[PDB]
Amino acid sequence: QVQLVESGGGVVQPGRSLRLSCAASGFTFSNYAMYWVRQAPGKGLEWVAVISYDGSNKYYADSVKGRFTISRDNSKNTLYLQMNSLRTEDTAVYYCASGSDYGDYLLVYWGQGTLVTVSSASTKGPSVFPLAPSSKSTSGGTAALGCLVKDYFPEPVTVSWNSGALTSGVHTFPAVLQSSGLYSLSSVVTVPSSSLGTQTYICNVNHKPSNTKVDKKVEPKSC
Amino acid sequence: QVQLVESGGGVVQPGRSLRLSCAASGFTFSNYAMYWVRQAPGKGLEWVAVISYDGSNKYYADSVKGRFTISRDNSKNTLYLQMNSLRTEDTAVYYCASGSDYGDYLLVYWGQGTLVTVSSASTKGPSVFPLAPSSKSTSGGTAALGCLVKDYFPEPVTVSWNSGALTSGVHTFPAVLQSSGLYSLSSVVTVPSSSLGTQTYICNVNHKPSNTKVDKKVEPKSC
Amino acid sequence: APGQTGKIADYNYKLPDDFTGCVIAWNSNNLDSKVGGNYNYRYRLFRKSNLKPFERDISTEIYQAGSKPCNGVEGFNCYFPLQSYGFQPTNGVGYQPYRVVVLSFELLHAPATVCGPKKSTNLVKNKCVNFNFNGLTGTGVLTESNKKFLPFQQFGRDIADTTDAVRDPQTLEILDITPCSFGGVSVITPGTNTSNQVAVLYQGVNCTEVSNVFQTRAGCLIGAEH
Amino acid sequence: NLKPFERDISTEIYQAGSKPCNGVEGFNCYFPLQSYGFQPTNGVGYQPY
Amino acid sequence: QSALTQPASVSGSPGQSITISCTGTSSDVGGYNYVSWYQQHPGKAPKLMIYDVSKRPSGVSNRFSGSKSGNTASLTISGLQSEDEADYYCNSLTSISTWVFGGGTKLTVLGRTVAAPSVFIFPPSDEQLKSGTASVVCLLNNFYPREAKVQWKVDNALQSGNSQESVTEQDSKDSTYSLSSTLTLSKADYEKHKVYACEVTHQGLSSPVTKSFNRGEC
Amino acid sequence: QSALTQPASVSGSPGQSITISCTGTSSDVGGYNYVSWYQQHPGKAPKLMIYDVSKRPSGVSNRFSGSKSGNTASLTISGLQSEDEADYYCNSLTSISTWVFGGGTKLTVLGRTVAAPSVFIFPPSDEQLKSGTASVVCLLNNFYPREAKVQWKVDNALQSGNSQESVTEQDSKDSTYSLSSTLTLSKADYEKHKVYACEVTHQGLSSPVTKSFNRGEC
Amino acid sequence: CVADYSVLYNSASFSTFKCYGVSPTKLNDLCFTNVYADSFVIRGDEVRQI
Repeated sequence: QVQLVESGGGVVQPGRSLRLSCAASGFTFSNYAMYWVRQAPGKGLEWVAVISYDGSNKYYADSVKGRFTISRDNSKNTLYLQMNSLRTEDTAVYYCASGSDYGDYLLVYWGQGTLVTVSSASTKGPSVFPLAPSSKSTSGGTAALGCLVKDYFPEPVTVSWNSGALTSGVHTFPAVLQSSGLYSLSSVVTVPSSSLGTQTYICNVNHKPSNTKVDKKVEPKSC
Repeated sequence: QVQLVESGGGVVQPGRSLRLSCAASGFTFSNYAMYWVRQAPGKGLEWVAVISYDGSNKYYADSVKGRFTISRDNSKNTLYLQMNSLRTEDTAVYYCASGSDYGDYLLVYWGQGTLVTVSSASTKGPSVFPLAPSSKSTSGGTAALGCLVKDYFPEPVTVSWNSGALTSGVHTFPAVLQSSGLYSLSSVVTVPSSSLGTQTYICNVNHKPSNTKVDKKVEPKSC
Repeated sequence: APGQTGKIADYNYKLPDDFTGCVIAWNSNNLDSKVGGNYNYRYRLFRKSNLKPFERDISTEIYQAGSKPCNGVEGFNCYFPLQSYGFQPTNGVGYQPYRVVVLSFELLHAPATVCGPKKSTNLVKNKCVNFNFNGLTGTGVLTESNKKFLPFQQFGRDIADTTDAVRDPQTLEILDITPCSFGGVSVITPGTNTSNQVAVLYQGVNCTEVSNVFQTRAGCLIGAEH
Repeated sequence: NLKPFERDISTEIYQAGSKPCNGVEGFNCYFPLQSYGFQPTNGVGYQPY
Repeated sequence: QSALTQPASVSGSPGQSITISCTGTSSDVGGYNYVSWYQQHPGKAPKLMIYDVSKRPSGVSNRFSGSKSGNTASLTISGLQSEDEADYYCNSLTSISTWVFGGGTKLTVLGRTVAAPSVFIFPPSDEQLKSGTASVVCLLNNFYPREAKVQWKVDNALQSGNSQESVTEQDSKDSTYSLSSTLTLSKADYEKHKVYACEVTHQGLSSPVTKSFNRGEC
Repeated sequence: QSALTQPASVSGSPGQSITISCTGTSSDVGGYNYVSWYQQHPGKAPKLMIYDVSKRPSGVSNRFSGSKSGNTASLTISGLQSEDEADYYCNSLTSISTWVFGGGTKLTVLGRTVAAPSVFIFPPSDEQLKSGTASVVCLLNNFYPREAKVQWKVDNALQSGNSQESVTEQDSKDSTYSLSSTLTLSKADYEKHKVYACEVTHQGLSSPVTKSFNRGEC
Repeated sequence: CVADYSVLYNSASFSTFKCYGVSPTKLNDLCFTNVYADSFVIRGDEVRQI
């Protein structure tokens, strides 16, 4: 089996440097060009760089030239991306890839991906706010209610309802990154409108990177 | 030795016409294609036009096609560019050039270049302002001081210090064209911080197009 | 090329069907293509009939291409006979100008005047040698001639129309050329059942040219006791 | 020019100049072998066969 | 990076045949025939589907084929199956100086019926107004297919830059999706206007669905 | 006149070998063995160095050489010298019979050691504030190499468009460069804010250097 | 050994297949005292020099 295996990704400061490494097995690494490609989560692929079989020649995308450097060790079967002058916009999954006998100019084999999170934000615990049920969050005898989990870094949080006693109609969304550089997400539940005020609803929130836990009651608002 | 020597460049109004001339010697002018090429201030080369050896065929860049006319006198060995309906973006150094037996389609020999300045601005004298020395212009026992020369047209101005008695540590910057259509520059000097107040510093400024001369004293400010 | 046809071969420049010579050409695009087309070069587009080998034709008079007359400078069925090549640098190869030199040769008739960069040897006489005088190669014995060549004459020939004398280019003396000698060799024997003895006859050969030796009139006989 | 089915492996420095030459160098003297620059994006006719 | 022009998404039922197109520069998909196609399922590394134009690598199904005409290349997927639900990217060299990918086309395989969103809106929490900001959340629940949309309106004027969205993964039990859209503002930007709204557009709706309030209610 | 692509600049130490890459189309670079390279030193006309992809004129140094593959063409300069410190323009004919130049590449030869700028900031003069205008000048003095950046901050907010920059020619005694940056405002816009700053980035600095003042102290 | 030249000649792979003292269709009838395959890589223009 041909494999590529990747490391060096993590949370990192803007303007700093970081080294990605990728290691190869099942093929003669020194016979083929080696590549880096990146993907900001939810976007399409961007080619980053390439290095010739012998390591004598290198090419780059205009988004990274002079900031990033590619290099290889044909004795270790190792490929590097040395990233310098990193930017928040460099935040992506990075994949190494290789040519093969199908053509040196193809991206035939691909590593598992490694995630680089370029961020100025410090580690922070969430604020939790009630998405209060109202006439405007109710339709067809069903009310939506929830909790907004806001202003935390890095990922992930986890969420449950009534200490895990409420599960029907619960949804918890993937997080969004705000213009502040802090994550947020919504957790919500749909319930009979006749259960408002007569049933207590609580969200339970956890954030392991900051060792933070919060329980928040949700109650109706008169809209 | 081949020579191409050029004339007819100068300051001119938008919508006007101007004629450039390029006299040729040291080669059989009438045997080769002849070219015009231009270069806006601080930018790359743009091809403008070419004329065949006999003048029977002419070609133009789309930026000047339907406006300009190239022509030649194979008895006098003179090339012309007639420019009509001049636009501010025609402001450039214009070079004639020519083919040789290396290839008729090469620009083998080049003229000295002639500047054309398509500008709506009136002939105007500068305002001169002291760049007063302060804590914010002092470091390591050296102080910087200067003059700003502002809002004049056309170029050039000239600047000297203490009637030309000061020259060490002086720099005068190439002028910048402001969004008003008027030029500005800075002139500066570095001196021992101990010479402030005890030595008089003056910038001496001249603008021949408006017949304007200014001498401006520079004194410390308490920042 | 010899034996070819087409509007250049037919109307502009014809090589004879047994051309002796070399044709040499090179792309001249830098020298001869001009930015708007180089109209300095033109070719004959029409002729009354194909030209002969090494004929040249400067004619500019109007060609007629139909049954009706054209007693004038222009018409529908009559044309100016020369057309220009549009040699622009944007032309593809094959449509670019090629300079051509045809070196055409004449071999020996008179003595040669053009020869390659070789150097002469000294001259030896009364020996069988190869020779090359002015490109006239051969093999033979060279002897000082008594043949009365007239001052313009270079070579001398036998009844057979073969060379039998020459003039040296360096010293204008005449040399008789004699072929280096040849003959049948025949082996004479009493036959193997009697003996392995043999005698040998060099037929028509003088014994100086070749243990008993004997000049018969049949040739030099060797190995027989007279 | 080599004879039919001659193979020549020699890397000895070729002389075009009149001067003798040594090591890897000399005026009008050259290493006798050149590499084919086989990139992809070379045209057909410059590609390897 | 001169990204190759592709459609954003395409769709078909199982056993149908469909094509994804890819238009490049005259230097990129014009010129060379190296034009590859890649597939990825969500959250994992790509797989090469077509290498040079029309060539499959080993183990790829003959349901995949490709072609080129002028500046444009195409991937044809015959006999659709739910395993085809992926992002598809064309790629080519501009030159040995630069490779370039396409924008990526998602393929939807039409294995379930259209479902309309249940639509809800949340006015600002008073606890967030006590911290000087106002987030208004609009929830769309258990709809299909994925491409629903939300417009945010304040005094009925359409908002931009002030809002963000999250969408579920595909529902593991009914294959629908949900979406949380969110307008977000300062308390001063809550006080500047009177009425606040979200309006929802989707294939399951005969016309857009609006949910709205006045700050004097909230 | 759709220009040939070129790198904006290149650099190397004396005695190195370096390369400049042009790029075009099948109508031009890919269409003809006609690519020409012009050197241009500052303030004077261009001169031809390479023509027909690789030929040299008489009197041009054999340090200069050229190449083409596909739509891409290249100049190489082997054994760098201070005479190489110039702009290089690629050029081609086209099948339209128009001539096209490239964007131009500056070759910065690394002919001396790196040196940091002396950074100074000047407020507007009182005589300029009495005219109704305000120009703030940031001076970077005697640094090397030529390439530096200045960012303008006002009440710590990053400014854009309202500033201009100029650089000296190279110094004949120490080979350094100097840069003047100027920020310009109305007197009213200058009086809206309080703190003025220029923040400088250069190769000789371990982190950016900020020079600043308060209008109320000046 | 058995040289089945039809396996070569009927292949779509070969841009060039030129024979100089025999016709390629008949190679499956002939017998040879010896065969040397000589093999190398060259630039595509230069195949016409072989």
